[PDB]
Amino acid sequence: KQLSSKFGAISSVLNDILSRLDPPEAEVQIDRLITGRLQSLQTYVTQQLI
Amino acid sequence: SVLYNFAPFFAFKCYGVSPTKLNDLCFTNVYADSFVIRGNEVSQIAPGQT
Repeated sequence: KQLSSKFGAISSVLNDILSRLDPPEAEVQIDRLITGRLQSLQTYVTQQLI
Repeated sequence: SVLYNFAPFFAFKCYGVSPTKLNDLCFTNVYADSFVIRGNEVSQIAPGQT
């Protein structure tokens, strides 16, 4: 479910969001989405570890 | 400091490395080009522009 979260971005998709945005802002949006998904994965692996 | 003799600089905006501190920096093999801007696309010389 957390894969489909927007995480403050315009859209949760990956291939479609590359065409609609220029790289100087697409890089920032992708970096924000990757950091949010990595934080979600960190929460998941912490729960799995405990 | 010798580059100010011909004409004062107009734009002076630099991205990335700071132009204020350059005497303490070390580098090699720099590239120099020369072209013209007609006046209304001075900001177009930047990454991500069209």
